[PDB]
Amino acid sequence: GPLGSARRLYVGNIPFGITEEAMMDFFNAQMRLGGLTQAPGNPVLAVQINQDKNFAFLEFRSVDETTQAMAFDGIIFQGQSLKIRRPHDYQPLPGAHKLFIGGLPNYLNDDQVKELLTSFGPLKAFNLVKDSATGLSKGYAFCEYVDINVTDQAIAGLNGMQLGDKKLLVQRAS
Amino acid sequence: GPLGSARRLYVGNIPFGITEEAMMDFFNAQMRLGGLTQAPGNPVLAVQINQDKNFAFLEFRSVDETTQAMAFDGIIFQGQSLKIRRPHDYQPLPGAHKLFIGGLPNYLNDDQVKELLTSFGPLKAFNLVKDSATGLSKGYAFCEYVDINVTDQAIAGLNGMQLGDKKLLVQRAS
Repeated sequence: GPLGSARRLYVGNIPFGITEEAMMDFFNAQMRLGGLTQAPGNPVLAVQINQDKNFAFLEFRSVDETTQAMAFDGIIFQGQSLKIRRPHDYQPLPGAHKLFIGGLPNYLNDDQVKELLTSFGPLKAFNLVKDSATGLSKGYAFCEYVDINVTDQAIAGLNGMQLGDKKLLVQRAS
Repeated sequence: GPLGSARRLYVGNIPFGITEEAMMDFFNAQMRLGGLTQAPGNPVLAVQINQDKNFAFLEFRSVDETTQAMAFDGIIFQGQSLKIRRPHDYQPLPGAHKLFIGGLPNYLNDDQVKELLTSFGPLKAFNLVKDSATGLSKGYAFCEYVDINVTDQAIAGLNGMQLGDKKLLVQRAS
């Protein structure tokens, strides 16, 4: 990062003995049949396989086609459900998935509020808004998860839900 | 892995006094004549004959050409009809007996984990998963036994075993 790894994807649980050629042919055919290709020709340019640990990396011709291909997570290939993920070194830009948390009791401190949020997964940023003159909470906070796929799980699990006599609001910041 | 048996065929009812070179020439010529080859050259790499019991094994260069040679069941060699079959340890579904081993103590290394496994018999494949950055065990492994009939003995013996502070999970990887 910040701009590395934008045209590669991790593929796990690949079928044993599968060749780089056959995997490339499979993925290129699915892109066409599923309507995910954005131009004539093949979106996947190359495949690299680690046979010992049963995983591959796909290399795409474009940034947007790499993003679209994530919709194939779970697809069954020769009896195996494939695990499709971003590369470890891929990171979205800072603040891309920032969340606003509203309707918190104002007597709770930072760590007590962080407890509710980290139950869904680790955070890479957090701030509980306070009155700087007195140090007292204003009842709302901002955060961002390390895994951006947890963002929607947190929204689903906490938005519109009861917390005391208050209802929580959890939504994307803006 | 288990694809060694996917490149061999059993041949019964062989005529008296036949040599390994003569049988190798016969099968290469049949494959070329039928158009059952997928590249230039000779598909049969080697032949082993048991004289006392009138059978041989053929070893092939590829998985698909081996499957093609199955069509020669009943073929006539030196006046006699040959019986062509798969080896008794052929695996129709490859990877079916690969095991996942989870819940390992994180300080155990490759040879230590293998010693736990090889009490049930010799292995044909093994790997312990480690973090690439630190070289440190992630606490799970995969393996395959040389004799596939030992697989369920190992699961029954190891699965749920208390191993120091942790409980082992041993199951087919799928």
